[PDB]
Amino acid sequence: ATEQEITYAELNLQK
Amino acid sequence: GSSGSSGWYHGHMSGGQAETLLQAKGEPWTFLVRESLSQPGDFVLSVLSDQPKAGPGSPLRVTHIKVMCEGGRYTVGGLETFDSLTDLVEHFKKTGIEEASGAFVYLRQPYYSGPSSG
Repeated sequence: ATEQEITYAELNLQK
Repeated sequence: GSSGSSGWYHGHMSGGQAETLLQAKGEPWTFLVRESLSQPGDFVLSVLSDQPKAGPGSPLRVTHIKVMCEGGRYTVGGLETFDSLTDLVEHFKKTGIEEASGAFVYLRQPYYSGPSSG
């Protein structure tokens, strides 16, 4: 509840 | 007066604490390495952007880039497994990091652990 789950960035590469 | 082997490596921290710490200092392009929370022997790269979330009076947005560790190496998104965080980070300190969206995270200030007091 009303937790704090920061989101991570999805960097971009050759993939 | 506390002269020894210092660095950016912190040790233990959560994506929730970083955003608070990094912002606390108020230094743009500030990166900090910390240990994962729910990931197997993994780490998290948190960098403070020089861009505010809202405007004049809001904290600087942070960027959490999941850092993968393969035995004794490190990588992010790609396979490029650096010999150590010192190299993986340094390389970005000069070249920088590119976020899917396009955001360019620059690391110039090696967020140091700091004397946890209070």
